[PDB]
Amino acid sequence: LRKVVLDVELGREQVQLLYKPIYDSIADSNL
Amino acid sequence: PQVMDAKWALQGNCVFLEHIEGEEIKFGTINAENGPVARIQTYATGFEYTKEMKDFNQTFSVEILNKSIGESYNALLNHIHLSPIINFNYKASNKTAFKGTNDPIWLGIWRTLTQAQKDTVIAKRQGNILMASSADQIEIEMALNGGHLLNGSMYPSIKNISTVIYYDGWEVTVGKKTYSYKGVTPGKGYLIRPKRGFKELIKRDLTTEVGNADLSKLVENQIVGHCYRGAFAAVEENVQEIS
Amino acid sequence: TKEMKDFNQTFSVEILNKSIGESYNALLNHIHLSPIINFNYKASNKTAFKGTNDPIWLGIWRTLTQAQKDTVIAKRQGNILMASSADQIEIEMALNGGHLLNGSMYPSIKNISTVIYYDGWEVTVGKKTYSYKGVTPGKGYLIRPKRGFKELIKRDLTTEVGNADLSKLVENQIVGHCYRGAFAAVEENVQEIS
Amino acid sequence: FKGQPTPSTITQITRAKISDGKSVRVILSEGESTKTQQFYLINGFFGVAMQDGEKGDEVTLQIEQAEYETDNIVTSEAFEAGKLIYWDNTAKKFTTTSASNRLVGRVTDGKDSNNVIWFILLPQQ
Amino acid sequence: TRAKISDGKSVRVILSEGESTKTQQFYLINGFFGVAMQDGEKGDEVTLQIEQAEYETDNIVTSEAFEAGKLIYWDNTAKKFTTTSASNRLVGRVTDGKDSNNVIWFILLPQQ
Repeated sequence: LRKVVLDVELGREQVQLLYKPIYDSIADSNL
Repeated sequence: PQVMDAKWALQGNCVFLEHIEGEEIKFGTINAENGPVARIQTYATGFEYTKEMKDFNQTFSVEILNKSIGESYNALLNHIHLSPIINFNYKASNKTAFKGTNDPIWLGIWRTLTQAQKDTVIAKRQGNILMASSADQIEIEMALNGGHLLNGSMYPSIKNISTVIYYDGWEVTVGKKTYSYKGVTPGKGYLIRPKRGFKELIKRDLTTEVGNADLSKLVENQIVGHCYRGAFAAVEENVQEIS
Repeated sequence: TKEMKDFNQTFSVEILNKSIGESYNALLNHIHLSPIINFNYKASNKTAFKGTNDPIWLGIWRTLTQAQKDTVIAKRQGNILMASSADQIEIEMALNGGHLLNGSMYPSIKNISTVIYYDGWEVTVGKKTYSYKGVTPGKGYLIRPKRGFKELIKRDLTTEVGNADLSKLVENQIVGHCYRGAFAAVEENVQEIS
Repeated sequence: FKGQPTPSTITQITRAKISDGKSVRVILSEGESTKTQQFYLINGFFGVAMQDGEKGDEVTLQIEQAEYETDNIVTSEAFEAGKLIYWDNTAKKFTTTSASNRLVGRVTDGKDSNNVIWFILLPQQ
Repeated sequence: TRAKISDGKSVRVILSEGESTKTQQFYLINGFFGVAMQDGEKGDEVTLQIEQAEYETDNIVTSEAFEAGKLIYWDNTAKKFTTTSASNRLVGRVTDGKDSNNVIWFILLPQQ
């Protein structure tokens, strides 16, 4: 018979960059 | 199918370690998780009636039989899709007590509803749908809106509850055997996170087919209903309350 | 390895790249925030919970105001708050003007521009569990954002793959690295409880 | 995944090879110190300390089993090509005498006029 | 013609009548101690790892501390690692000591 999969919601949660409002970014490859 | 199949997926695991000057980096790991399985059952009822009963009886007709079939079908759907929520043995993690201070107004259920929202969020779920009984519809509906000013305290309306559904029991007396679907007990309610862990599985929603007839008796075709459905409930979504 | 590649056809390098990105973002949060979490705050930077007597849980409001008084009297300014996700609902209730209660209306907490809800992050690799301890529930941190916190980005992230001298059974291993550094401080943080 | 909608089950796939193992992190004890590109024996591991460390610091030792140019030998001894090399941890110098010293390598190029030696490093047994 | 035929990172063996190996576990088979890359049954061919690499394992005797640097000996009778230094075979040296979960990182050795 036909095979059907229960399309359930799994997978690890996405992670967000929460630090940005605090730190003052300094970007330079010369450091 | 008669029984569904679990979803599968792979996941990599790694952690970024400090890498001091020229050392060896430690590799990660892969792992797999699988979903659950759900299945769908069959339901059916019907009627038998002689041709003489249909032809001679003025009020009897197939229309009322179809009405009864439809009513019982809707009640069956409510039972299938809400009795897993009610009959579940809720652990102490889900359950939340009444927690009403000394002699409040019965809109002090606002205290219980707010904490049910709080416990849903603290457990990383969230309540959006509330289920209760009609025995406290007026108290609950007054509680969702801000209660009147009490001793100089204007409580706020409860937000993030899209809809509230009241599911009382359904009863029917077929012949001499009565069939009853248990509704929500008065006082107890269920705050639900909807349509993420709850799946409605349908193959044939409903099919009223005329059945075989005994022509030798002049008995009309057996009108019989039939639905091939199923449900997949959960515990991660739901939070019980009291009153 | 080739064996891993050949067991399940669902496997691909894409999930490995996704894991790399996820762990990298978690590491960024860890490096930048865990200095605030793990610092040994002294009595100057610690303010205790002050639930007077059987108060509604939005008595955290008076704790946050006391935290602001500690920063301002110390010539800091806690424009940012950091707390756990567990106490999130009571924080917005406390941040906004709490509802009227016993004929006493408490004004909204204004100067807190935003609040960061940072829970931890745990991953199971092999037989080792690595956990970046997020904000402990109850305890919260108030921060002056930009003055004393400098992020140093030399190389955000670069992933590379090679099989120059690897085993026959090992497919090309994937490696990612990033040059980064963060400067924290005690000039900016006040540690709240509840 | 906390608060997931569904009770999924996670199955681990085992993996033994944590790393290539060509180098090992090690922690300095009280009576130990290192400077870059110098051979040391720290916590039973012998290799080239690629970084400086003084007290309770972390350093990494190259144990690649490659060929290494060392010097820092006991100058009195002769080191012909092929002779085994032993690390005298008390004197912190290489030597061929095998009294109580750790076996660490075999000379590839003999002791020149400036006491320089090339030798293969051995697998840390 | 070349004497070298393979890098020697892995070696094949044939399981005996008293030996059976599952994926990614340590097994001493025909004098070769390594990590089996296949789940093997009696009289079947599997491939071990002799890569001289750092390896993770918790299949240890949990009685004595495996402090870093101590030699690791493989006990074929109990099928466990240990620091006994008895007639058991020598297989590696600890890089990272035992944790609360009893997990060991150690470097394999060249099967001498």
